Amino acid sequence: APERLRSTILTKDGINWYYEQEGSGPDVVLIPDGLGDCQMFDKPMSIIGSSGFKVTTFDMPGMSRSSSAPPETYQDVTGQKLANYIVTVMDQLGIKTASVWGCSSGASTVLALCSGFPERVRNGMPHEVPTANPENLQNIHDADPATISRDMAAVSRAMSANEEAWDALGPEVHERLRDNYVRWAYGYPRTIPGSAATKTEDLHKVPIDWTVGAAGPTQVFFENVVIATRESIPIKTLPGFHFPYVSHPEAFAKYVVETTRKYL
Amino acid sequence: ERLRSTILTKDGINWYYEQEGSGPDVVLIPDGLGDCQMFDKPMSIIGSSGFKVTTFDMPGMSRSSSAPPETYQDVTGQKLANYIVTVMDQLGIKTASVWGCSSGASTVLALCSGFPERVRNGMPHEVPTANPEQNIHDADPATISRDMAAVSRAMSANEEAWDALGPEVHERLRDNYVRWAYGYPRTIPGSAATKTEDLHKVPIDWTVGAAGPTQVFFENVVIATRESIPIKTLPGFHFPYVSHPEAFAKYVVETTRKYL
Ligand code: NA
Ligand code: NA
Repeated sequence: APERLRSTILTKDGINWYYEQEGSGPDVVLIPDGLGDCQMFDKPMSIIGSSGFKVTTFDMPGMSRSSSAPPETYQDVTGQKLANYIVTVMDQLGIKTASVWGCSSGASTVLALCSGFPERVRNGMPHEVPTANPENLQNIHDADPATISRDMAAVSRAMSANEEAWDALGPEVHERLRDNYVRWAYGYPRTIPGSAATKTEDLHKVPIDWTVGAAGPTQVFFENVVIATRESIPIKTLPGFHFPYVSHPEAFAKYVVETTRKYL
Repeated sequence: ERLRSTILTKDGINWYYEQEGSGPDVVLIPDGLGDCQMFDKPMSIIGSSGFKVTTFDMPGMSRSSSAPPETYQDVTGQKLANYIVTVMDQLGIKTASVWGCSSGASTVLALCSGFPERVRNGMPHEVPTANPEQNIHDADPATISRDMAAVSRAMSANEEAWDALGPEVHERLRDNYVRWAYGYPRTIPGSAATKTEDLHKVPIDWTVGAAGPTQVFFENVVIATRESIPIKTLPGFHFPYVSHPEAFAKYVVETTRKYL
């Protein structure tokens, strides 16, 4: 049975990344959603990493156990900025090419990697790319930190589509997330959607297989379905909503594995 | 003034129908439960915008329930389109702007493909495209009614407005659920007229419900986008005319005005 490496690694951009690896074979990189906590991949990482892949994941810059990082790394955040940082960590880890998953700002990062670093991406798996600045979160940064944490915890839980799996992440994870919510609010929603690499010139350098959440309201990532279809990119639903790796870890892992096997 | 009446067409169907207003014709085809009282509020709003609005209970359903079995068994868009063109002929409706949800939408597409001379513009909403994941429909009829009333209420997105249809409507729906179950879900989804050759004989403006789970009518967004057909969300889910009658009426009116 493969064992899980859990460690830290420094990069030249100043970030002390917390990261984990499991398995052997072609590289698969699992980029977190905006909350930046890779413990949400723990279960499917074992599944994917037993299916003939070396899986790498990490907490995102400024978030959780990667919190030792320069402020610019988690402020005015864009897919392009995060893509640069991920290519730097790939270099340090000796990852030449990878099949890359990401949801939300993680998907913004997938698209920016596919556009800007196609030589490093075997195939991209974006899920629920933010494409508009959300109405409900228009002034979330302007609120007081305790309120940011409380309201964003509620929103995240509602977007999990499996409240029991979400809670079962456990108290350690939800304590880390408490602080991340604030840093996320300050650094992500105002800049991430406008950074989406969703032009024709972004989307056809490498293979892309796009997903949205089956249980999300049609309205929420509607434009993802439009963009992918207009561009003739494979688009389908996954079980759950915004955290498929938490709500439905087996189906998530199967998706990642079958999709990646297409391009081996 | 709302006209409420009946006609026997040549398919053997004793239709219950309603008409209100003056102006270009707008036809509102029910969803698969087949009951046009769901249109009562928005029918008046549309009619007051300068249109003549016609609606009807569907064959075998509600007040149109006297009909031969073939009209409510093995139902397809194409069969329903044939029947509705005969209604149009009998009422003297030459061309119409046609709205429909669910099997109603299947009927819109079949009208647009099969009878383009008769359709000014089509407004499909939530066209069924996949067989509901049917072997279990050899249940008691009361069980079918129970389970289909629950599904329908959950697809309304405004449970208070759904309940507010009132007992007369829900008592009609009770028997309609059973007929619908036996006649519609195995055959309607395959009948969807969604080939490129079906979809470009008249203008179409496609909608899905903003609040429906993405997976349910996902493929509608794909098809419409692939074909460069206008596609957008309406408030609510599967019964916008019930949940959001004002937004619904405004949509039908503004869309129809595009083509005048
Ligand atoms: Na590549
Ligand atoms: Na026409």
